[PDB]
Amino acid sequence: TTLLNPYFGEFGGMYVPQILMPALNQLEEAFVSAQKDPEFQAQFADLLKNYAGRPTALTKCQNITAGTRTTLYLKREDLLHGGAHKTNQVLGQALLAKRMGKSEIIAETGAGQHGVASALASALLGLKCRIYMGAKDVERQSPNVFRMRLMGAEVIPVHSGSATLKDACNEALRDWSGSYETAHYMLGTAAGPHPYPTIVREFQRMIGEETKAQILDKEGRLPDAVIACVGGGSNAIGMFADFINDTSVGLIGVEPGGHGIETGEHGAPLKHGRVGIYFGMKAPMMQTADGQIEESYSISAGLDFPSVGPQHAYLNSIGRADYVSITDDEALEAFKTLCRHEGIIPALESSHALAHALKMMREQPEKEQLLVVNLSGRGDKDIFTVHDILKARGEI
Amino acid sequence: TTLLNPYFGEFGGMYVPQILMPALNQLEEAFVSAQKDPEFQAQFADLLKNYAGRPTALTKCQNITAGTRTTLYLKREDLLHGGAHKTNQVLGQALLAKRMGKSEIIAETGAGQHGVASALASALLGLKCRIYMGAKDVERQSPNVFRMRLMGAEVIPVHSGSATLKDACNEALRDWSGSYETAHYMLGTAAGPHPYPTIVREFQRMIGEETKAQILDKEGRLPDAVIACVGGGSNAIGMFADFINDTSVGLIGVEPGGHGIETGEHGAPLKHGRVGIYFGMKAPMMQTADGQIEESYSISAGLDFPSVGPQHAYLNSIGRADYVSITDDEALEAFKTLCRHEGIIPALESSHALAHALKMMREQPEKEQLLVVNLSGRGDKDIFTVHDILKARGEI
Amino acid sequence: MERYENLFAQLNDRREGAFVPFVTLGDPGIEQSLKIIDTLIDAGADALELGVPFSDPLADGPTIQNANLRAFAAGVTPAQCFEMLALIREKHPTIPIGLLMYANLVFNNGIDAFYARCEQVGVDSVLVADVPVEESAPFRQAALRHNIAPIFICPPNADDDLLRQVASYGRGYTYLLSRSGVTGAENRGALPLHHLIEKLKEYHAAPALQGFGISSPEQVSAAVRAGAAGAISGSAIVKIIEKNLASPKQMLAELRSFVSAMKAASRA
Amino acid sequence: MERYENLFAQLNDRREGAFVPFVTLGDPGIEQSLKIIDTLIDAGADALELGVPFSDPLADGPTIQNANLRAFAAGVTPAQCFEMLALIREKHPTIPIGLLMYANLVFNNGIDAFYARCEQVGVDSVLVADVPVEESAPFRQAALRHNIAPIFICPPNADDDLLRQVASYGRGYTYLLSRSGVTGAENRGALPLHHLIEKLKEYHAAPALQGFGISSPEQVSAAVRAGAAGAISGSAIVKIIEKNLASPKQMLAELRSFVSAMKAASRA
Ligand SMILES: O=C(NCCOP(=O)(O)O)c1ccc(OC(F)(F)F)cc1
Ligand SMILES: O=C(NCCOP(=O)(O)O)c1ccc(OC(F)(F)F)cc1
Ligand SMILES: O=C(NCCOP(=O)(O)O)c1ccc(OC(F)(F)F)cc1
Ligand SMILES: O=C(NCCOP(=O)(O)O)c1ccc(OC(F)(F)F)cc1
Ligand SMILES: O=C(NCCOP(=O)(O)O)c1ccc(OC(F)(F)F)cc1
Ligand SMILES: O=C(NCCOP(=O)(O)O)c1ccc(OC(F)(F)F)cc1
Ligand SMILES: *Cc1c(COP(=O)(O)O)cnc(C)c1O
Ligand SMILES: *Cc1c(COP(=O)(O)O)cnc(C)c1O
Ligand code: NA
Ligand code: NA
Repeated sequence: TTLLNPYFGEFGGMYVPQILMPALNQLEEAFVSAQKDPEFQAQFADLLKNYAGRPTALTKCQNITAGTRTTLYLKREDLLHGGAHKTNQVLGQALLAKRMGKSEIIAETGAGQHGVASALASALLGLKCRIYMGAKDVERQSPNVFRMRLMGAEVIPVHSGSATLKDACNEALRDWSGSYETAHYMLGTAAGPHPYPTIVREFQRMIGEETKAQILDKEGRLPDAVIACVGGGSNAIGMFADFINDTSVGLIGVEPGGHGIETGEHGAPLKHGRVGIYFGMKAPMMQTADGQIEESYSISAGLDFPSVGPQHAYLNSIGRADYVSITDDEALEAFKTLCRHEGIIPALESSHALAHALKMMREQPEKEQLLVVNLSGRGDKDIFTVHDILKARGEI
Repeated sequence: TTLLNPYFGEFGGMYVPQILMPALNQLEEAFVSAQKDPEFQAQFADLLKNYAGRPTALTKCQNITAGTRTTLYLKREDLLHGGAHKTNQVLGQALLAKRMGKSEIIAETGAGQHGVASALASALLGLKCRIYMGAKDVERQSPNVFRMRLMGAEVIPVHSGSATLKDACNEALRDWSGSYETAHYMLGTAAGPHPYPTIVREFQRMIGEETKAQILDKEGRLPDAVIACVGGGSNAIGMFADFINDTSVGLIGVEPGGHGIETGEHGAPLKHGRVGIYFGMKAPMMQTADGQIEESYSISAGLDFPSVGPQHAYLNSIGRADYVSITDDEALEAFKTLCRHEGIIPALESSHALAHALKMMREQPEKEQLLVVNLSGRGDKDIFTVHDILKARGEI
Repeated sequence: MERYENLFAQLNDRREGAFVPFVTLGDPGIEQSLKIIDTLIDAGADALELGVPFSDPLADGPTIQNANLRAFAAGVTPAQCFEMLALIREKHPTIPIGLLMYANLVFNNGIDAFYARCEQVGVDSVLVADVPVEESAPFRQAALRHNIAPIFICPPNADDDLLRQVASYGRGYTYLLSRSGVTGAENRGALPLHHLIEKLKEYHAAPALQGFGISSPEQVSAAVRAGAAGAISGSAIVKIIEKNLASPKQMLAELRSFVSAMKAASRA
Repeated sequence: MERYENLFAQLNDRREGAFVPFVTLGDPGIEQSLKIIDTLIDAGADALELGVPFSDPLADGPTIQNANLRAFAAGVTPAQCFEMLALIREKHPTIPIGLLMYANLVFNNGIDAFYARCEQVGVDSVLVADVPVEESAPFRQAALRHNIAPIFICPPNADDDLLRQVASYGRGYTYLLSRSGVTGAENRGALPLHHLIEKLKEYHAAPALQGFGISSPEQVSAAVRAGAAGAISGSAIVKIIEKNLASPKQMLAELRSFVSAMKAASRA
């Protein structure tokens, strides 16, 4: 029995071993309670304002859109403390941990970004943080590993399975199943078993709430569309949620197309995978014909969660949101464009959202449209990746 | 003849070849005019808000100060777009360039930070940017060079003299002497010939203005002291200016002590150099006994300007501000402390200011004091430097 | 069929517990795994629990994770596991055979079709590791429509609502977890096993098999003395496979000795 | 002393321009530099302009920057330059000697003491590259107190206020810049040189020497024809040093030929 619906239509649920159900029920009750508690809301608002830097700017991009009828704004989550939107929800989940009497945090990370986010929130709130990371990711992500350790987190290299994101998720859950009396599992996107897709949306929804207020103030109307990249679904649902009932507002989610959908080397399960049950949920995922879970491929490691949040699968199924893909080369060109024309270095994740808006603009340059891209993060972390690719094809 | 006083007591002036005086006079008039122009102020405010992310947060640090009578706040310039305070004044100087009918920017950079700042402002405002950088700095600063190039700036490696910051300053000035009809020289700190120390202060003063408002709102009184690192003097004078007339408020500037003042391997000319005339100004500088200009040494390359802004020399001489130094090891410990106890990775520059506040606190833990540290930048850029040092002494 | 019901009746008449090994199908290869399974039976196993190799075996510990990897190294697929199941049933008509599945492998080509394939090859039960009772309806319905018993984990800290659900919904046997945590501190919520055994009987649950951490004969006798119908052992059996990869003949000899000792512990 | 005044009077009586080489003291070493300077004089130089090596020669182009580096490589210090100056004056009693200084080297051990040392060694003038007329008061005062002429740059775009200041404040000669920029576009603000020459005479300025980019005999005659009292050449002379580092004897021969040709161009 749950307090809230665990499903978004047919998608979602709580597909975890029986031993974990009391951990999810406890978390759901704490969340339901927190959301009614003005003191919890005030504490969360205080961290978001005075620690993280909320509200974030909404930047117009007249240099990019010159000569067209597109007006383009970027929601500047790249300016949040930590350099990505992940910070919003780790702060809320750290407060939920404290609410439940927990002094320890467990988190998973792929290439380190959510590990750093979890580590910074845990440092601020005085929680003992342990982060599972696939040994292959540890080797390749020295800067993130070092950040985590500087912040007092324990980084635990995962040698099991294929030593990557999936195995890290698996070890985090195994640990939590035994330690949940004292430890909270700080899941890194709007996916996994209920209540996580709901919690992470509600702890990201200030993105779209601020966007709505800022666009109303600057333009006197709602956007024609808001556009966000989709790895797991958290920045996108954060931007989308407050606009779901504004039926005129397009909601466009951009999955990574990798080397191109037709190569099979992509990370677009919502539109090009097949519904399965894994990660505690029923959702589209990357999987073999006989149902072994596979990996997503993207130039952007942050977009490599091989499934997608169940609310995105639902919003797609009813036609409320539309999902598209952007390839590695498309994202690279958008990265270069923003650097050169606005002096903002975007995360390669966010560059997928921007690339799709550029396409909306360029394909139809006389279409009147007011677009917001969720600029989910900064791209300093990506300059070596970008350098190497451009050098390798003699583009530089 | 000038519109404003070029000196702060005996310090400052305009010690440039005669051919550059019309460039400085033009710039001074444009500035004086801009400061009276509500349209210029509104444009600058708009860039600071909607592009750079102003106002920046003021973060309390209860984890650091627990058990003492210090209350410590950090002014979060690390959250400004670009990750340091330099962004404020490059935006204002880019607007001054446009005001004077200039379409090109020239800038100097040491290890690349001001070069990136100049490049981002120029990209946003559609100006053609060329940046002089010592060839030794280009070799060692691939990430900054790459950022500059991504932003459409021309990076010009300087092989003359000793191929470092001084030679870069020299080449920028040489270029400007010939090109000033069409190019503006975007000097990178509150130093050099008048009017630059005045301009850069006024285009950084929102740091202390916001600090004053935020501390009044949170604490109901002014700070006992504001503390800022001093490389050239811009972040410090930005924090100090609005408090100069509040004579109860301590103004503490922290120069880099390097390996220790007594080694001679430091960057503390204001307290341990000797007044000279170079960089267009009379000011303390690092120099041999027979008056050849030397280098500053710090673990933090950003603090290596071998002189200091003339307003700091003046405020020191009258006893209004006090200047101290912090060694490499002191700054390293402050870096580690902030990472672990607040989940903020500070620039090694800013870590010198924080280290001094930690000393104020620890030496006298029962002294009631309300302190603000200007956290001038983020320290992601420093993680390799920090890693290598800690590894080298087996600390990690 | 009625293989569990007939087994427990026969064992009851003999005042005897069941001993039920777990292995991963196709570990360390298909041929050797078939041999392993025949050896477990010839040494006295009363029933089998068999895992289908899965890319992400969340609910399994290091020993069984290692077994899973070995089976993938051998290229073992679920279709090959079903071929193996049919051969095993064709050799051994009465032994209850239970599968340990992950939900994606059941759902993949349709839940009903999965259970119909289980029925065709002569499987008796399926425990879906990542389907809690709360989410189990379509699984248990499909299972029972195809004469397959759905098996549920009963944690030792289970509340009364959970006890009643497990008692109502499960068939064949109730899987009684030995421990809700590994550390004495993590296992604080765990109630006495004899009390849960008694509650399950009161609620007319399928007979209880105790599993997780059963590695020695004394734990087999302890389970029976606490009132359980028997005990399941996986890691201890699979360890023998892992320790003897280089010697397939020694592996089978050691499996035989281990299972014979564990079974001996269940007899009146 | 009155060495510039006596020189210009003598040259006027001969209807002759001055030719004034610039070199860096101690480039490429002290010994060779003394020899260079004697060769410049023996070839016809009317006056000298001499630079003291400085860590940051902002106002100098690549050729003179290279000369500066060579002198530092040789370990040349300002104290050694002053020793050289005294020896040069002791060989050549009437030739005007002017220094090209940077403000830090003048200010370093006291402005007055600097000019007193200039007087002791028999220097005639000092041009401080980075002191504009606006900031010049303590420099010109100290210079004149010690019988040293302060020299100022007059840019070719100079406004009338600047012309009047340069005319009032300078002594010995007025340094008339050939160009306010290198490109024809950058040099658009530059007024005709003959007009500036005429304005300087109207304001009773020290006689004008034209400098910057003078590298050929025709530019020496052009300067004189425009009404200037002479011409200064640095880069062209120093290039000869740089091109002949490996052959000190050839270097002196080429210096002699070059200076003789440039001086010939100034004679009636
Ligand atoms: O996508 C996920 N994590 C994102 C980590 O972010 P990063 O460090 O950027 O890879 C993620 C993690 C766990 C999960 O569900 C479950 F817990 F059941 F496994 C679902 C998604
Ligand atoms: O300190 C200066 N630049 C800072 C550059 O910053 P970074 O890139 O961080 O080294 C600096 C640059 C020029 C200057 O005066 C003058 F133009 F006359 F040379 C005085 C100070
Ligand atoms: O069953 C467990 N381990 C021991 C028995 O399995 P195995 O070692 O494979 O025989 C086991 C451990 C953790 C668990 O919870 C969750 F997966 F959610 F993390 C569920 C089952
Ligand atoms: O039977 C199992 N393992 C063998 C017995 O445990 P051990 O002897 O400790 O390997 C077994 C049963 C269920 C399971 O998953 C979950 F608990 F989630 F349902 C995992 C392992
Ligand atoms: O004099 C100049 N160059 C040519 C003559 O010098 P040199 O080449 O050393 O003889 C010269 C070039 C630029 C300049 O302005 C400033 F330094 F401010 F940038 C001042 C003088
Ligand atoms: O006399 C000088 N150079 C030699 C003549 O120029 P060139 O022949 O082009 O080297 C000379 C004069 C002044 C100067 O600095 C400043 F202009 F700022 F005062 C730099 C060089
Ligand atoms: C983690 C990350 C993402 C992808 O995660 P979502 O949960 O899909 O939002 C996208 N952008 C940036 C900058 C990130 O750090
Ligand atoms: C450039 C820089 C400084 C030093 O320059 P100041 O002009 O002395 O402020 C200090 N902190 C950071 C983060 C910087 O980027
Ligand atoms: Na995905
Ligand atoms: Na300095």
